[PDB]
Amino acid sequence: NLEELMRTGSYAQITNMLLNNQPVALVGALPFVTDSSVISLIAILDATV
Amino acid sequence: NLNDNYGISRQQAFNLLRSDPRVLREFINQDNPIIRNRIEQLIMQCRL
Amino acid sequence: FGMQRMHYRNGDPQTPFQIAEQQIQNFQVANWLHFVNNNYFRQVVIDGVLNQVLNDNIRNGHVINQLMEALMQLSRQQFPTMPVDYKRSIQRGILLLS
Amino acid sequence: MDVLYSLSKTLKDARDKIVEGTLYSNVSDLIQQFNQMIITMNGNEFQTGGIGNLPIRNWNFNFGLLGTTLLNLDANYVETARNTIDYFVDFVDNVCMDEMVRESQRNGIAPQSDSLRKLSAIKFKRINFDNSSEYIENWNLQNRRQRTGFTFHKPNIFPYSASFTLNRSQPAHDNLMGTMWLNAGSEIQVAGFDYSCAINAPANIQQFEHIVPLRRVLTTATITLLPDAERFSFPRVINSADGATTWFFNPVILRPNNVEVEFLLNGQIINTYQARFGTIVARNFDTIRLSFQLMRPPNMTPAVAVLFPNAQPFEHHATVGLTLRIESAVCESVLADASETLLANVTSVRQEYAIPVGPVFPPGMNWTDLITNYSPSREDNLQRVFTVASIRSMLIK
Amino acid sequence: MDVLYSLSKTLKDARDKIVEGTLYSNVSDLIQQFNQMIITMNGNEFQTGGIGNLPIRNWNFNFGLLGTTLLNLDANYVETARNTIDYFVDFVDNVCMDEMVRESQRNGIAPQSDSLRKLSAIKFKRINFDNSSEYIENWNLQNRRQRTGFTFHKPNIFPYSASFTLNRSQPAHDNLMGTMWLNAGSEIQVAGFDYSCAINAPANIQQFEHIVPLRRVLTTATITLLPDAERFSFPRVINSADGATTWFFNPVILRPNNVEVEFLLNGQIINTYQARFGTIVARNFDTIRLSFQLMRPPNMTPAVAVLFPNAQPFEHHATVGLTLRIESAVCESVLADASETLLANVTSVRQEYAIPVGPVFPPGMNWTDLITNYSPSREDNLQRVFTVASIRSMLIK
Amino acid sequence: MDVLYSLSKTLKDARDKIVEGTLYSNVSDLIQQFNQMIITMNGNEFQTGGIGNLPIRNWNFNFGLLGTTLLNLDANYVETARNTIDYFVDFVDNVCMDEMVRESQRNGIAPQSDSLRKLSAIKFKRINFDNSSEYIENWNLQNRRQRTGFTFHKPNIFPYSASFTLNRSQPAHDNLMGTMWLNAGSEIQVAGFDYSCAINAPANIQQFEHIVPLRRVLTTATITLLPDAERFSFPRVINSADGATTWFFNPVILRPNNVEVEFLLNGQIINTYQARFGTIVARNFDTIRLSFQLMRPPNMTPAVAVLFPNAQPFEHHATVGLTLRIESAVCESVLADASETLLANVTSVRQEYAIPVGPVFPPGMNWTDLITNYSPSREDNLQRVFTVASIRSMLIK
Amino acid sequence: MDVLYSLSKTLKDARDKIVEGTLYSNVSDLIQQFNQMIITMNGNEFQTGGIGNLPIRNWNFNFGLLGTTLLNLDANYVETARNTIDYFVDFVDNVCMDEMVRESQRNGIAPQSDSLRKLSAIKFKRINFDNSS
Repeated sequence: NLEELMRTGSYAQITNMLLNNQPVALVGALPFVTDSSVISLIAILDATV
Repeated sequence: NLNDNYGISRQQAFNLLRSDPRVLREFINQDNPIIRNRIEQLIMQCRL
Repeated sequence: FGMQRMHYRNGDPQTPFQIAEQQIQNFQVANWLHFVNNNYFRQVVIDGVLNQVLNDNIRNGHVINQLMEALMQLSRQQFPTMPVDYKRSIQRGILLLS
Repeated sequence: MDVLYSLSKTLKDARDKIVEGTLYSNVSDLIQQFNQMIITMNGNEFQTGGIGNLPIRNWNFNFGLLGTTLLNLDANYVETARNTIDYFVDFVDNVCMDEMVRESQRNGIAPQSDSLRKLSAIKFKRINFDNSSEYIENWNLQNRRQRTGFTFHKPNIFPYSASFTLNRSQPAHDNLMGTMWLNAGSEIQVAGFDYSCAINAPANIQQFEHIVPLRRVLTTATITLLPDAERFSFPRVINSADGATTWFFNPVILRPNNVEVEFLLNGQIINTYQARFGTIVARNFDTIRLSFQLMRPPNMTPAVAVLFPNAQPFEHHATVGLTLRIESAVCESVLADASETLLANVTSVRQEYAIPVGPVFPPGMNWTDLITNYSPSREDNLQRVFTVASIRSMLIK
Repeated sequence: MDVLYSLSKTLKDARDKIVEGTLYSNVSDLIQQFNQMIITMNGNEFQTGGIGNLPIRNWNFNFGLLGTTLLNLDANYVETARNTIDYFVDFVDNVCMDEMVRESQRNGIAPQSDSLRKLSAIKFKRINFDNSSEYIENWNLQNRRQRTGFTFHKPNIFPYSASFTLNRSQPAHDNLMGTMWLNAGSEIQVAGFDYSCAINAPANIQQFEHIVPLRRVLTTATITLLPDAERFSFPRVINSADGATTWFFNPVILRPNNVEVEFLLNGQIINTYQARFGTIVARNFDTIRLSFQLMRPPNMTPAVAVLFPNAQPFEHHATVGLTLRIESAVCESVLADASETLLANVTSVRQEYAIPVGPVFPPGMNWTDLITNYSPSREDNLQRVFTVASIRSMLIK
Repeated sequence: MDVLYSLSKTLKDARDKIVEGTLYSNVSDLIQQFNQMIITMNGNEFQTGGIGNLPIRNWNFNFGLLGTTLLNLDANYVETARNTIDYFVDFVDNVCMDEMVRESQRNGIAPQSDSLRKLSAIKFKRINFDNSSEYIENWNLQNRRQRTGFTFHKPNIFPYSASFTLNRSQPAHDNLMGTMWLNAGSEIQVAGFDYSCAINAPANIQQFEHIVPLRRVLTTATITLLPDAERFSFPRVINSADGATTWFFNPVILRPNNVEVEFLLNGQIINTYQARFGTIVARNFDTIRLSFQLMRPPNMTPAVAVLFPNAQPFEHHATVGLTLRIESAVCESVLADASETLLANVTSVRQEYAIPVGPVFPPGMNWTDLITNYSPSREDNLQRVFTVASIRSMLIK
Repeated sequence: MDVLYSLSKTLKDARDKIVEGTLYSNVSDLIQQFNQMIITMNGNEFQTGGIGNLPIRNWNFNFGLLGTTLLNLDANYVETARNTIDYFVDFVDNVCMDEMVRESQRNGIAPQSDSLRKLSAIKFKRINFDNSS
C-alpha cells in the first residue's frame, strides 16, 4: 500500500525487494506522464523512474 | 492406621502407648472397626 | 458523602489515601483511590541501565476514563450539609473537568 | 472461594509466560495483572494451621514490583520473579492444605479456615483472572442456581456390595434357584442360576430379575451391554445367608433370551431396549432394572442329557450372565471418580497430617460407605473440598 | 458452521471471564468481540424449530453496547452483560438442538436447518473469532481437504458378532475342532478349541487362524496383548451352526505356542510380533490376523495322563485363547468412544423430542447397526452432528 | 528444547485464529509474535536429517512481513499467511522427525540432533511465546530441579511375567500348594492355591504372602480392590518348574479371610488396609504386599463331602485370590499410559523409516524390556523423546 | 597440543568463575582471555570425525562479543556466556574424541588429526594460557 508507505515512512521491505530484482506490485494513486515515442519503447525508459 | 485415619490428640496417644485399660475400653465401646477387628483376631488366636 | 472530616495526625506510616481507601464503600471512587494509592514508580533494568518507568495502565491513557466516571458520579451526588452556591460551583467545576 | 482459584491460575500463568526473549506486547496484560495482585496482597498478615499436626506458619507480604516498559524480558525479570513465585506457591499451597481439612454440618459451602475466611472479603476481590477450568465454572454456576454438569470416564457410582438373592432353597443346599450380583465401581455383573434348569417349572421357562437404585440422578450416560458372566462361571464354594454352613455351585453358561433392560426415572420408564446388545444410550434415569429368562432347549444332544437329568440329584447346574458397564456419563452433583486425581489428593492430605475425624465425613474417605449415605450436606462439603483440591492440583503435581 | 463455533467460544469466554472486579486489561479483545457481535447481529430475525416437538421460536437481536470505560468492572456491568449472555445462550442452544435433528441423504456436510443456512450468509462472516477445539479445527482443515486426525480413549470400532465356526463337524456334536471368538467393542477374545487333543493331527500341532476386518483405517495404535482368554474358558451349552439342538463345550486352557500377531494394510504385512505379549504398537493398520497353535503335551503326569484317553470317547476338551484390546487410537474419520459423550448428547436430544427416523440413520442412533454398514454419507452426517454436539457442550454443561 | 515448542504453538495458533474475517483486535499479539519470529528466522540456512532412510533436506527462509493496515482480514491476507504457515509446518515436522530417532548414553537432557543445537544459539532464543502444555512445564521444572508430575490413567509399570511359587510339591504333582500371579499392564491378579484345603497345616489355615516391587516411585494413587480370581479359576494345565513335565489344575473359589494390603516405600509401612473392599487410596509407595489366609469352613453339606476328603486322592482343589487395578496414578518421571499417544507415536516414527537400534534402546522399543531394567539414562532419553513427540503431535492431529 | 589444553583450562575457568553476584575484578583476566579467544576464533570453520562411527560434524564460529563495563554481572551476562560455553565444551569433546582414536607408526608426538593440524597454526597461539596442570 502506498498510503501506508507514506503514512509510516518505512521503506524496508520495498527497498530489499527491489534491490534483489524480484517481482513487486504497488497499489495507489499516481500521476502519469504520457510518452508516445517508439524510441522510448525500444530504449527502456519505463523502469528508470 | 488409627492415627492416620482416625483423630488422636497428644495425651490420648500418650495414654494409648501405655496401653491403659480405660482409654482402650472407651475406644472399643465406640464401635471403631479397626481395633474391634484386631481384638477379634486376637480372640481367634487362642485356639489351642 | 456525609462523613465527619478526617481527623488526622502528621507522620503516620500510612498515607491518608490508604485510610480513604479503607473507609469508603462506593465502588467507583474507592477503586480509583486504590489505584492512586498503589501507583508507584516501577523498577526495571534495560540493557544494563536502571530506569524508573510508569505503569502500563496510565501509559495508554485509560485512567482518565476512570477519573471522568468518578467525577460524574460525584456530580449528581446529594452533597449534604453544604450551602447552595458552594455546592453548585463545586459540582459545575467537576462537570467542567469531566 | 474463587480468589484462591485466581491466585493459582495467575501463578501458573506467570510461571508459564514469563521466560526469556518474549515480547512485552504478548504478556503485558498478564504482567499488569500480576502487579495488581501483588499490590492487593501487600500489607495483610496471615495465619494458617493449628489443627492436627500442621505447623502454624505465619505469612507476610513485603515485596517489590515488576516493571512495564521493555522490548524483551531479560534474565533480570525472570530472576527477580522466581523468588516471589516460589513464596506465593508455598503460601497458596499451605492455605489450600489448611482449607481442605475443615468441615461443618451447616454452611457447608462457606469458607471454614481463617485464611479463606479472611480472603473472601471485598478488598481482596480485585484479582480474578477468569474461570477456565470446569470445576470453577461449575462452582460459579452453582452460586447462581443454573443447570450444572460434570464429565467423567467410568465413575465409581456404585458402592461395593456382593449380595445375593435366593428364591427356592432348603437347609440341604442341593436344589436351589436364585441370583447373585457384584456391583463394583462402574461395573455391574448380575447372574441368575437354576439348579434344575426349570424342568419342574411351568412352560420350561424360569424368571429372573434385579433392581438397583441410584444414589443420585444421571443424565446423558453411555452404557455397554455384554451378554456373559465373567465372575460367576467358575465353581464357587460360598456361605449361606445365616452362615450355618457352605454350599456348592458348579454352573454352565447358557445363552439368555428375552434380555430386556429398562431405564426408569422416578417411577416412570424412559428408555426400554429388547435384546439389543452393544452400546446403548439413556438420557434421564434414577434406577436400573434388568429382566431375562432361561429357556430349556427343545431338542438335546447326548451331553445335555448327561448334565441335565430329570431326577432330583443334580450334578451340573444352569445359570445366565450379564455385564453392564457405564463408560462415560454426566451427573448433577460431583462424583468421586478415579479418572481424575481428586479423591487421591484429599486422602493424601488427610492421612499425611492426621486430621481429627470430623463429624461430617466418613472415616478416611471410605468412598463405599460415603456413597451409601449421600446427603446434601455431604455433597456440598464434597464439592467444596474437591474444588479446592483441583485448585491445588494445578500448581503441585 | 464455523460461525456457530465462534459464537459458542465467544459466549463461553464472556460468561466465564467477566466477573466483578476484574481488570480491563484481560477483557479488551473480548469486549471488542462482544461489541462487534451485537452491532452486527442487531435488527435481524430468526426462526427455528417447527419439526416434531420443537415449537416455532422467533428471536430478535436488539441489545445495547458495552462501555469502553470503567477500567475495573462493577456488578452493574456484570448484570448488564449477563442478561445478553443468557439470551444468546438460549438462542444458541435452541438453534443447535433444531439443527441436531435434521438429516439428508446427500451433501450431509452442509447444514439443513434454516437457521444455520441463513447464518452461512456473507454479512455474518464478521464474527469468526477463533478455532481451538478438536472438532472445529478438523472441520476447517477438512474444508481445505488436508490430513484429518482425532484422538480417542479406548474407542469402539469392532462390530458385535458372537459368531463361531467349525472346521470339522458331525451331526453327533461330540468331535469338534474349531475356533470361537467375540467382537465386543475394543475387546477381541479369540479362542481355538479341539476335541481330539491333536492325537490324530500330524506333528501334534493343530493350526488356528482368524481374520477380523476393520471398517476404517487407524494409525498409531497401542495394543495390549494377553495370552489367556477369560470368556470361552467355562462349561457352556451352545446352539449348533444351523441350529437344531445344543452341543456341550468343556474347555481347558493351555499355553499358546508361537503366537503371531500381524497388522496388515491392503495385503501388506507391515508390523509383526512373534511370541511377544504385554504391549505392541502398529503404526498403520486396517486388518488384524492372529495365528496360534495348540500343542499336545509331549510329557504327562498321571492326572493329565487320564485327562486325554487315546480313543474317540472324550470327556474333556482342549482350547487355547488370546486377548486383544485397543488402548488408544487415532483415526482419519469420526467415531464413537467410551470417553467423549457427543453421541450421548445427540441421542439425548433425539429421544427428548422423538423426531421421526430418517432412512440414513438406524432407529435410536444405535452404534452396532450403524457400524454394520459404514457409508461415507453416514460418516459425513456423523461428523456434522458430532461437531455440532461439541459446540453445544461448550455452553450447556 | 522449548524453542521448538514455542514455534509449534505459534504456528498452530496462527493457522487456527487467522481466518477470513476476524477482527484485528484479536490477532495483534499473534501477528507481533509471527513478525518477530520470521524476522529472527531470516538468514539461517538449515540442514536436517542424515541418519536412516530419512532423506537429507535443505531449508532457507526469505519471506516478507505481515502488514498492520487492514482492520478486518480478507481472503488474500489469509492465503498469504497460509503459504508461509504450510512451509513452516513442513520444517517443524522435519525437525521433529530428525530429533526423535536419535539417541545417546550421555547428555540425555541436552539435544542430540543438529537443528536443536543450532536453535540453542542466543539469537534464536528471541522466539518464545508461551509454555502452557503440561509437558513443557514439566521439562522446565526438571531442568531447574523442582518436583514435577504427570496425570496418567492406566499406566504400565508391571512387566509381563507369568511366574508362580510352590511351597508344597510332589514329583508326581498329585499334592501341591502355592501361588500364581500375573503382572500385565495396570492389572494385578494374585491367587494362592492348596490341593489339601488346609487340613494338615497348623490351625487348619494356610498363609500366602506375595510382594511385587515397582520400578519407579508413585504417589497419590487410587486403587480398586476386589476379592476375586480371574485367570486362575478354571481347568488349566501348566508346565513344570524345570520345564520337563505338565500337571493338572482344577480350582474352586472360596472367600479369602483377613485380606490385608500393604503399601511400602523403601520398606517402610506408610499405609495399610484390612478387609476393605471397593477402592482404597495410598499416598506414597513403591512396593505392594499382599497377605491373606485360606480358611476351611467348620460345617459342610452333602455337596461338600465329595470335594474335600481327608485322604490323599484329591479331585477339586481350593483357591482364593484378589484383583488389584491401578486406575489412576501420578509419577515424578515419564511413563507409558493409556490416555495419551506417546508410545505409539515414537514407535511408529522408529519403525516406519527402518532406523537401526542404538546402544540405549531395546530392539523395536519393547516397552516391557524397557520397564524391566529402567535406568536414569533411559529415563532422560524417554523424557526428551516424549517431549518432542508431544510437540509434533500438537501439529498433525 | 598446548592450544587444546589452553582451551580446556579457559573453559573450566569461565564456567566456574562466571556466577551472578561476583565483583567484576575477579574476572578481569577471564574477560580479556575469553574476549581474545572469541575474536580470534571467529570467521573460521572446522571438520571433525571421518573415522569409525564418530559423528562427522562441521563447526562454524561466528559468535558475538561479551559486555565489558559492568559493576556487577546480572543473570543476562551469565546466560549469554553459557550459551557459548556449552558450544565450546561440545567442540572440545568432539576434537578430543577424534584425536584419541587415531594412531600412526611415525612421529607419534606430533599431532595427527586434521583439526589438530589446523589448530596448531601460529594464529591460534594467542589463545595460550597458564600451564598449572
